[PDB]
Amino acid sequence: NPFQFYLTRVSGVKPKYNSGALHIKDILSPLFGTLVSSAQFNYCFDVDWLVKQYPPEFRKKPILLVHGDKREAKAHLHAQAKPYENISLCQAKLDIAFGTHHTKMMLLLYEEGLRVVIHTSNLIHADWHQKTQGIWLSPLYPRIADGTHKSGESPTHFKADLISYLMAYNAPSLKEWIDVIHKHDLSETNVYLIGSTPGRFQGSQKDNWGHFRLKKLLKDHASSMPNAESWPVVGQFSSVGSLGADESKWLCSEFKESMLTLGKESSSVPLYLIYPSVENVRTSLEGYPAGGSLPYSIQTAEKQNWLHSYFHKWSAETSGRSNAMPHIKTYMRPSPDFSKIAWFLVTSANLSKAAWGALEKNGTQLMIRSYELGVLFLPSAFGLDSFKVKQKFFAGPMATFPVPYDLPPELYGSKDRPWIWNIPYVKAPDTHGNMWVP
Ligand SMILES: O=C(O)c1ccc(Nc2c(-c3ccccc3O)nc3cnccn23)cc1C(=O)O
Repeated sequence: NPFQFYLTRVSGVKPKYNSGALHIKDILSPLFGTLVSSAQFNYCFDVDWLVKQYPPEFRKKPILLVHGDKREAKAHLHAQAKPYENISLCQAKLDIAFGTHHTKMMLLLYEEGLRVVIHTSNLIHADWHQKTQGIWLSPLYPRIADGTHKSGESPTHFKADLISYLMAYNAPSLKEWIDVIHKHDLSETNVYLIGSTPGRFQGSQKDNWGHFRLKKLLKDHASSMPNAESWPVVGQFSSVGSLGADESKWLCSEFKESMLTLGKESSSVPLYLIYPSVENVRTSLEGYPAGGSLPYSIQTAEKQNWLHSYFHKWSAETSGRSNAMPHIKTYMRPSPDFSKIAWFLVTSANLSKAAWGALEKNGTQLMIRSYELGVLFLPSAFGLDSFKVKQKFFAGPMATFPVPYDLPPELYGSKDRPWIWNIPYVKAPDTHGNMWVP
């Protein structure tokens, strides 16, 4: 495979389903590089746990935690890290109300080079235990020789785009990492970066972030095919924001419109949304506590019952993970028979205006509340016109893309309900014998 797309290890599935999966201990192993320092971008951290995931010989190397916590949450994180003198912290500014620093990324500086890891897991035990999570591993980027002047840039512009993402923080600890990235050769990168940063973007900047960034890349680097209107859009996520009183407000007017873009020329496109039902969660490896990581509140849900007619169950027989609840987020464009895909995106961004952006100011300004980061796989970046879908995720013409859940997605049954995390479920017990009482 050229894609370097991995799932995290799941405790409790047969070895066959973990063969090519990665635990965080695998990612940080000396086999991947001799660690000099690291930056851990994330939402939630268990610092004691995190340090134990580094190899013993690397546990005193400098670590930067990039987070968005404020006030007492910020104080708690500093208290977690204070026992570790090698750990520094960077508070990402969140100057727009109700924003989150969701981005999950590792910058790993080695003696041998630099690696970038963009993934979907929080840095806590439960996120790497029994969940379906996604990982993209960059190649080992070599250092550019002192005195040599070359861009180190890839055909996908990844090096400049990653620096641009980091520059948006306006943070001194991250300017240090920008300077590290400048000194390395990222030309082998074959994915496109898709980030969200908080702000209000107009004019040139409109295309830099969020769903307008995705749209711009699909216009510039994908081709429209005949019968493109029959190629569905699939979105798959672990949390749902307030989308409005009907699908015209945002979901099918600007979000779907960006997602269905192909090529440079000017909808009945089917939209499948994958989100765990109550039954998915109940029968999961974790049981109802998996629902603590599927934050969809009843206050949000009751305002948009129309949305749930788009919901499809989580099913992942292809990767042995139907009972490993998803915290990965993915978006993709399959063919009408789901045998090919026009592109695939793995990201931290959930189905929310905060993550993807919402147009303001009579369509002239894209407002984003949160930090998000993902990578986009485009056939053109691999010399292909489409990706064939890999039949079994861990099975074995390595130019087939490993989609980690089953296609076609299966619609909710009439008795199914979306997982809503702050109401009780006391009618049937979970895999550990318990009910759910918030
Ligand atoms: O991706 C995801 O599914 C995800 C979703 C939400 C999230 N944070 C969060 C929480 C929250 C509070 C306490 C325990 C868990 C929680 O989720 N409450 C809110 C309210 N509004 C915005 C964000 N909120 C973080 C992530 C993530 O994993 O980064």
